Amino acid sequence: QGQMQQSGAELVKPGASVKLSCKTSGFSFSTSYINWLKQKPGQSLEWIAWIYAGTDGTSYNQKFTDKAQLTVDTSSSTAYMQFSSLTTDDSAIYYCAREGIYYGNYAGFTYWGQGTLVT
Amino acid sequence: DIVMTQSPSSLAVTAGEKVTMRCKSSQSLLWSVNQNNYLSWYQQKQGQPPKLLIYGASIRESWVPDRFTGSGSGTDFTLTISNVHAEDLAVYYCQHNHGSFLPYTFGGGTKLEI
Amino acid sequence: VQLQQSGAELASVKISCKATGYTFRSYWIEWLKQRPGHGLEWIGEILPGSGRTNYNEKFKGKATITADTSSNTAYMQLSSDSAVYYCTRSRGTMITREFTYWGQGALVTV
Amino acid sequence: LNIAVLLGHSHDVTERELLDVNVVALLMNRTDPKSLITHVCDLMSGARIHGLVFGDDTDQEAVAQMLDFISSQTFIPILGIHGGASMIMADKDPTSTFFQFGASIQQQATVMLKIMQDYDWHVFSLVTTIFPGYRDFISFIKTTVDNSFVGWDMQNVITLDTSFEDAKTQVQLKKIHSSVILLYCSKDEAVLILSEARSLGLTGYDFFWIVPSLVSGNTELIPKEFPSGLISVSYDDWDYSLEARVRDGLGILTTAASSMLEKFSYIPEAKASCYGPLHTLHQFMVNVTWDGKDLSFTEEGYQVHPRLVVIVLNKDREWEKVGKWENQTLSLRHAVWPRYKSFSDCEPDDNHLSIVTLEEAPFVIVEDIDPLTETCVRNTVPCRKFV
Amino acid sequence: KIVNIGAVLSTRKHEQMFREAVNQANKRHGSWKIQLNATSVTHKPNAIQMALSVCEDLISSQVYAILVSHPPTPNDHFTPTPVSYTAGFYRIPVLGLTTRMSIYSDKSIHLSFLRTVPPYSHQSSVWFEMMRVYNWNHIILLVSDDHEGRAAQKRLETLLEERESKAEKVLQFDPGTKNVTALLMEARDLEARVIILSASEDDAATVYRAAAMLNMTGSGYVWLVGEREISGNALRYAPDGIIGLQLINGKNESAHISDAVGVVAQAVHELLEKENITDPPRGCVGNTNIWKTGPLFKRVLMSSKYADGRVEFNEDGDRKFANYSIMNLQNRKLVQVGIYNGTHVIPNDRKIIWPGGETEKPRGYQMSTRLKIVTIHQEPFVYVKPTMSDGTCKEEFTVNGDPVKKVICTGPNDTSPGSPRHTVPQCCYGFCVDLLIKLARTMNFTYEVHLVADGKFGTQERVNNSNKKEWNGMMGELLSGQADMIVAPLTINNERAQYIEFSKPFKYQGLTILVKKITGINDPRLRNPSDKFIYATVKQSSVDIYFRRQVELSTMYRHMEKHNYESAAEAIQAVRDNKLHAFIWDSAVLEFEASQKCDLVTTGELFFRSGFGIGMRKDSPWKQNVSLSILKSHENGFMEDLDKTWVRYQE
Repeated sequence: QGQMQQSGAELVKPGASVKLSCKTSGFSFSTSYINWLKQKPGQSLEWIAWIYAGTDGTSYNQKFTDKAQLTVDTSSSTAYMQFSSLTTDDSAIYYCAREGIYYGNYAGFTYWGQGTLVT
Repeated sequence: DIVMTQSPSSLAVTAGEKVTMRCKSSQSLLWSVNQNNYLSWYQQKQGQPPKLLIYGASIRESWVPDRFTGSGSGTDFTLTISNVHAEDLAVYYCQHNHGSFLPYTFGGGTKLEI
Repeated sequence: VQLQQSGAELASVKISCKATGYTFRSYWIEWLKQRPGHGLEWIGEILPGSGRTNYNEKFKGKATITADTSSNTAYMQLSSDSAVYYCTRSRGTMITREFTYWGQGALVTV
Repeated sequence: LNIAVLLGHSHDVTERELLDVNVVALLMNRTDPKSLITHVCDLMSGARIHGLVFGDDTDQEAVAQMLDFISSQTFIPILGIHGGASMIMADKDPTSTFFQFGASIQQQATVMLKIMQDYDWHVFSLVTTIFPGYRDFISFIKTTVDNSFVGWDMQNVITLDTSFEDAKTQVQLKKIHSSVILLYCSKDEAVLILSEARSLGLTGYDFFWIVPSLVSGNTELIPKEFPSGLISVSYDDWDYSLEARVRDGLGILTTAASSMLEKFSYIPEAKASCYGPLHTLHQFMVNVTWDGKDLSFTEEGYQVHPRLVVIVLNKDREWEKVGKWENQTLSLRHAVWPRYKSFSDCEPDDNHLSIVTLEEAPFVIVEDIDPLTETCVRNTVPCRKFV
Repeated sequence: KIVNIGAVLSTRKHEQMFREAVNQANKRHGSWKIQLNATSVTHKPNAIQMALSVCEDLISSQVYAILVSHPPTPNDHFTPTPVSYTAGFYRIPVLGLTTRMSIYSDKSIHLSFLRTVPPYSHQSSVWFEMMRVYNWNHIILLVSDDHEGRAAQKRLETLLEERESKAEKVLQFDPGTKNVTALLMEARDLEARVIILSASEDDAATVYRAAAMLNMTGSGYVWLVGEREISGNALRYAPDGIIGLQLINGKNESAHISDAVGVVAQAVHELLEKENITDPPRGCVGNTNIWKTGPLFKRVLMSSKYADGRVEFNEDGDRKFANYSIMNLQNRKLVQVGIYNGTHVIPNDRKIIWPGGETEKPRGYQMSTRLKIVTIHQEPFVYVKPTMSDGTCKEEFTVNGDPVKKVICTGPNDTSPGSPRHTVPQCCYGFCVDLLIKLARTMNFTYEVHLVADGKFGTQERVNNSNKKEWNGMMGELLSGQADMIVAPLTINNERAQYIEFSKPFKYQGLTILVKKITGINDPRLRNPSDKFIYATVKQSSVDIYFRRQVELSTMYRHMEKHNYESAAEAIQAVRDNKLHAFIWDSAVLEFEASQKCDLVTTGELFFRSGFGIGMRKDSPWKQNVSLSILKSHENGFMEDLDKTWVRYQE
């Protein structure tokens, strides 16, 4: 079974940058899609961006297009999200999830990380 | 962003009863070419990552018991539990999965109480 | 060929160096520092024709040199040092790389 | 402008004979890449030199490759004058600004077909090895024949597969029945193939052999298997020394810089240092002529009017220069083709009939050659009269 | 008894795996005294310092092989070129692992370069393989990077040579441009919908934006792009329904380097069994000599065959039997829809959803109906008359009560020296006009009659520039695309059949002489003519070429050259003034002329019995039914009726 492990909790000064890591294993890292979601405590998750590892195709939320950047490392099969210009609004829990696709048809996020809290 | 309307906002029932939770999208999530609804039902419990419950507004996951029943099509959708258990207590969200209707958005959510 | 410059100063500053004796788009322009107590120094050069710029490692990151092809002026900006300044031009025969035409001199002080 | 003239020679070429123009004259012996890089980076700190004229005495062709690469990485034009550095390469790059002298394969092929036409040898074949660049030669020949006034007779093309086993390759070698044969091979394979053909007996006087400048290597290095009378053309003109070549290069550079100054004054620019571009001569010296000599280039970097020379192998086992190349035409010092019956000491060729006739009205009709194509009509025959 | 190996790696985990593989290379090879010494260097932002450092260090270590294995270069140039050139100066083989530029297959520049990944010409080969699946023969080509565009085009030509098919259009330009809408409009008018894309991502996004503005993503459009075309911002502008390909395991550097190192170890052990094993010197200083086993070692590595997948270098030193995947843009989420075997394509169960309608293959080969016909001023077949008042033709009736069906024809007033540019719509009628009307009535299409800018049939003539032979006249216009189908008294010969197509000839006649009131060509006074017997023919007509073909009539070719007339009317008028004495021309035309003018007389000989037919374009569906219609017209009494109209009648 696939596993996605995220980085630990971060205390970042306002206006500074954080770069979160998400190690993936147990599946084809190159031929899947990974999504970063922002979930404030007591709030629903906010989709940030998705990236395809096989083609480096990147697509960000308009609210986070100028705030978040995504990178991957094929050797380590680890996803990366670098959040810059951090503000107190960014005090939330970020999650990385792997898309579930059946018969070539995506059916929803089937795999999840443990979650990371950025203060 | 397609506005996802969930009703009711919360409910409390006794064990063994039947409940119904509705999901309404501002736009038709059905694509005419394939006639499939880009709606997904989820079960989110406290302190855990949300667990994918029903996709396509009608198909249960392998781990989802038959007691869960998702219905509705187009803009209006419904999640129904024929036999409510205490373990089902969670906040359930419906989220659209239509790629042409980016970005992905979530409804207000329904809190289940026992 | 004659040269003219700005006035005295007394943060950041800018000093102009205007050419009125030749075709300003052909020859390089060099900046010199002559702080009293020693001979001189060397800052950088600029070619107005193409805009290629080279700077000295000692003064790198502190002096920015720019030129305007329309008014035939040279601008050197020092950011964030009290010395006499000169803008000069070579004869053009090359190789020797000597300095023949001299400006007036702008005295900056802090 | 600031031009550096570097010569890597074993032949004793000294140095004293070599608005802002300065020239650099040096003599170099070694040809290792680290030395090239070190010298280039040292001189690049020497007063902003924009011009580089280089020649080599060795016959190594990687020197031109490294020169082109460094020119691209420094955006500085470089010339090829002599040796392996002046050898015409395959396909230059627009990013590069390196230029050479001498002709490509297509120009020499056109000259070869002109030579063949001027002797009316209209029956031939085509022999090609696995040497790279053969398919371009094949395509150029196919395109050249179909738009010609001659109507050449071409046998099927002979292509080698490996070092000939003499099992199935000899099957193709036997079917060669023409008198003129075209061969495209490297020097090492030429000895093998020529010994093979001499064993097959296709080394007769009428079995002429034509090869490009590629197979003709060192003038001193002459294999014994080349019959006395091999047809070769190479751009090595021994009447013009390297001094004229570098002088013409200086003229080209000065004219290009002078003409590019008026359109834009700040053209000459070289990079500051090895460690740590809008208007140039890259697309400007296409048209240029100095002292009448049209030294213009092509869009791929080649020359427009090179200096090709026709050479053959005399009985003294020497490459004998015979025919040169004019502006577009072809001159021949020996109008009447020598027989060269003695290629080796085992060749007693003696099959010919000197026939002399007299002008008789219904039997011997003497007519002037057709000026439209400069060829006797097919139902006539060649002749001559000592007038 | 020691082997030195130089490598360029930055990631420390990959270098650790590289050292592990080097150590494990001595496992299955026994306890022989051969040793493998490892040497690695990291990145530097520059490309000259890296080059010199790597060259000097791996020369001093006296290594045998060098590797380049870094995809994520911030520099977009992807240049291992200094390493390759420097290690090729001593003919020491170099191994590439990431770079896929087609320039590196050329071994005239890169003397000692090999790589285990295929350049993009293999993608063109896979595209040609895909062409074998859906029976497609018309394509439109567009390649931007001219460094590899020529190579891609040459590979496509080699692929197409087996079927002997030619692309409808090819294009190359300078990458980074944006105004490419003109070429898109040019391609829109064509019949093929097959679009081949191979360019940079900037160009791909630009052309996707331009095509989306021009609305060329409808039904029937064939889309096919390479791997480089669907990454970065190019994926953002990709129209839905497109087909993409995938390089399997082209980025997992671990197994790639593992296989490369295993191959290197086996090749080194294979070479160790041979004699004359020299070593590279410290060529950094004063060692100007090449490795005398350089080509030997390279050829040993070229014959490297393995089975543990199979790694095999071709004559280009590239890996074959690479596995390719097929991806489809389903609502902008990539879905695997097919795979490519070593030489086969295996589609999966996923549906092939297209930008337009059906999932079945859309026949993106358009059809044609409006035909631009060209014809010439023929005295008994094509008449010329100015319009009555404005674009109108006087409805004259024949003596049989049949109205004369005319057609509005647009042609110049006179020749260029007399009338430079004066074209007015006129009325045309005769024989071929009626034939064309019958053809249009029988079938389903439309047409537009227009004239030819000159009055010459067409000859192949050298243009004064480039020394190249060019055509003119009817063939000059037809090959230029301005015409579609030549309907005229077309003389069938051997030159025309090579360049254009024909149908069954509709005429049967030969050649003769018009005289005024010799016995054919066998007249001795015409064998050696003089200033008295004047025989002439039409300049740049098929008869002049026919007489030039047989050099036995060179003197006749040397006499007619002084009196060639532009049109048959000029010759007839001149001989009516008795300024001419003979006129080699067709039989039917001169017979109708003799019927018109009683003084016109023909000779006896009837030679070169050819026919007149309908000129066409190249192989087109406008051929089979056209020839069938011509035959069906010949079989019944239609030809007799047309002869009653024009041929049979006498004056």
